Amino acid sequence: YYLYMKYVHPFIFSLCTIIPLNPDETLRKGTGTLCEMLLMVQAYQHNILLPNKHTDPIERFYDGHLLESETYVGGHVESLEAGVFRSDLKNEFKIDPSAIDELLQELPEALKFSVEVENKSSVDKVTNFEEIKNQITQKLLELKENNIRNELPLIYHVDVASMYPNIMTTNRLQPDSIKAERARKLKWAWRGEFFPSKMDEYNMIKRALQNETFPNKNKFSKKKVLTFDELSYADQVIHIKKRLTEYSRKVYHRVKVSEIVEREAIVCQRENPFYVDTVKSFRDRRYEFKGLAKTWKGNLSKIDPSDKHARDEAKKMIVLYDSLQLAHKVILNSFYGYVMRKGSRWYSMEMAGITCLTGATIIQMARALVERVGRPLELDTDGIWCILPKSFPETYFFTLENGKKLYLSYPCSMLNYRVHQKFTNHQYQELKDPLNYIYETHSENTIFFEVDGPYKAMILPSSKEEGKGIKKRYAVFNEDGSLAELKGFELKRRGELQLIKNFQSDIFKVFLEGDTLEGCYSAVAS
Amino acid sequence: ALSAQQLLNASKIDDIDSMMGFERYVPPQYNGRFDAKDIDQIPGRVGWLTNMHATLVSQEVTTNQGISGVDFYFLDEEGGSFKSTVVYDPYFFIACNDESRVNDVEELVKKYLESCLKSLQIIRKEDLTMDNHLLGLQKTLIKLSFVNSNQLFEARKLLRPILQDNADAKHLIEDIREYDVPYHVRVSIDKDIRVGKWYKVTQQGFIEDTRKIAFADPVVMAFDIETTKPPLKFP
Repeated sequence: YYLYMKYVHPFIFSLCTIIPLNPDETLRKGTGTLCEMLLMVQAYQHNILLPNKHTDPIERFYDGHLLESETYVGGHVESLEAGVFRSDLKNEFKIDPSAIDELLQELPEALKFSVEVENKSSVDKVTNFEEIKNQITQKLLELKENNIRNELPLIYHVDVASMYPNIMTTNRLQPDSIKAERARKLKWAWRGEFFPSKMDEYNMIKRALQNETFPNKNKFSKKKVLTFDELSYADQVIHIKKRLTEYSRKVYHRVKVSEIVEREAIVCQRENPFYVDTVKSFRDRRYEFKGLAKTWKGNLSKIDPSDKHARDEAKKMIVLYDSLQLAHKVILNSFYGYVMRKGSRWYSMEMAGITCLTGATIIQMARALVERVGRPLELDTDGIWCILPKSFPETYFFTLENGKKLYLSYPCSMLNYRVHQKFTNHQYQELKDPLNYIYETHSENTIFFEVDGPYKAMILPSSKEEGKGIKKRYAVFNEDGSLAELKGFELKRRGELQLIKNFQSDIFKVFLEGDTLEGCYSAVAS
Repeated sequence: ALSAQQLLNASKIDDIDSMMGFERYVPPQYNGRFDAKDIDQIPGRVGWLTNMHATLVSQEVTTNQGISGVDFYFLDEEGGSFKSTVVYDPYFFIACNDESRVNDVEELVKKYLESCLKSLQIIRKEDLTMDNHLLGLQKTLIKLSFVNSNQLFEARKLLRPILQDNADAKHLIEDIREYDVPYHVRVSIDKDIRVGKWYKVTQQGFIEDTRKIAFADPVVMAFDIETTKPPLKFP
């Protein structure tokens, strides 16, 4: 009862205030179906004919081979360095001066960029621009001089706030806008694990499958024995898959051939903008509900600080705004999950394959910039797990004329500056005039990074095979000793072993100790 | 056959919900206009919509069937509840190869589906697979009206060999649109009715009470059981 009320009662009804479904199928069905229903009401609102569901083809052809499955190159997972990296243990750095002297040229324009779009204000109200710029310059000049240093590294995690829908609002990626030579050009990566066999072998054993007998599907009629020609296509291709699997086990020495071919897509920006105003209305509504819930939190909890007053008439609206912003954030993550789901009205492998490769280039540019100024430890879909030195500049505050100290983080603003230089869509055309068809193009980039503070320690495990490590496993915690996030390690595993779960718990307990690397490792050994 | 069985099932659903405080609220005969903020001059009731369901309500010349609607379930501000339904006709679209050869397709569906149809209208909608559609080019479609969703499935089954043998008026139908969209989805999208919002149930539609941003007070019972079970097995 309390898990239902405090977690999913206003959440399911907050989702249901915009979704044209009952709450039983809002909770029971898939989240991509919910995104398809909201896309259907947005297509009905701006008069766009909704297409049919994606009736997939029975067979796709490539290089004379049949495609068993067709997808794109997904995410990248890498454990570059494992070990105990802490803020009370020292480590050696190999900082490259090329990124430091190339990064110090662009510094005051980066501070101008920070005060103009991260703070949404002007440069003239900022009075402490020059001294903050000079201490950042002196700190990186001392780090450019003594690039080989050994101190305690502080753990930084970057995160793109709603990465893939921000990618969709920058590049205007729609499933029904990608034209094929019939305009913004971008590059995606195809990936198919097809069969090594050719067309002639498939035709010969298909003729051999034509000379057999097969059972009947419907168990209510009077027909039990059927021939190959009266059969459907799904049973045919499932039988095709299994005999070509034993054919490639007998003729060839593998089952799937991995081949990645980079292709191109044409995105005509003069189309109907209902998809980008749909994802931007849900992102602006999440930010509006976040602002409404923060004003309601601060003002309505400080205006009535007595428990003798009726403050519980406002508790339903505070949990209503928290559930509405939670519903819009899971709708954005489900927009990315719904763009590559089978049987979708707005289906394209192209619209989802552009996003993960443009996000992989964003995270690879971030990984290379991190690689030239520090040590990356883990790379995943949303950010990079890295260690930067303690003498690197972290947080400063810009003072305005009105008295507001604006929040500034240096690697978050330098990564926002680098993504705005390399991934800004200047061809973002939109409807300036509906009657005279005048389109207006401008600059648009809503891809923003956010680093959330210094962490105490980070411990990553690795493999028992030479060449790589164990993917997606780490342990990070807050600076006050409590656990922040645990991904990959279960520590409460029910089914593996009880001993392994309590062993992981007291190994994390002994991990929170020591000022030497040998002492924390000997504590884990004891 | 399948027509009266769903009406008997909807009468059983009405007899089950008639003891749960969900009675059919009938709006009065209002001759007023269409407005949103005007709530003090319209005969209705402001209710909080909590559940909606695709049912088959009766007529109140047709055969032994009924007009398909959506049963709505509410929560009044006086600690009580009431239910209501709406009159609606389902539809789906049919694509076409030529904008001047649509007369052959309308005469073919007017003769081929004489007992299945209710009415007919031509709707122009935006198709994004069309070249130069942004300059003022739309796709002209055919919107068929029905009285039930069973009639929509019957019209789909009767139109099944034409689109499959196509890929004369028989060789003009290429593919159909909006056929697999559910009925409750169609009534919630076209009448702009979302569940969880406060609505004044009038005879002239479902206007939205956007003053009350808060929800109503429902009654939640979250049960959990314990049972006898065999040794080391599932019960």
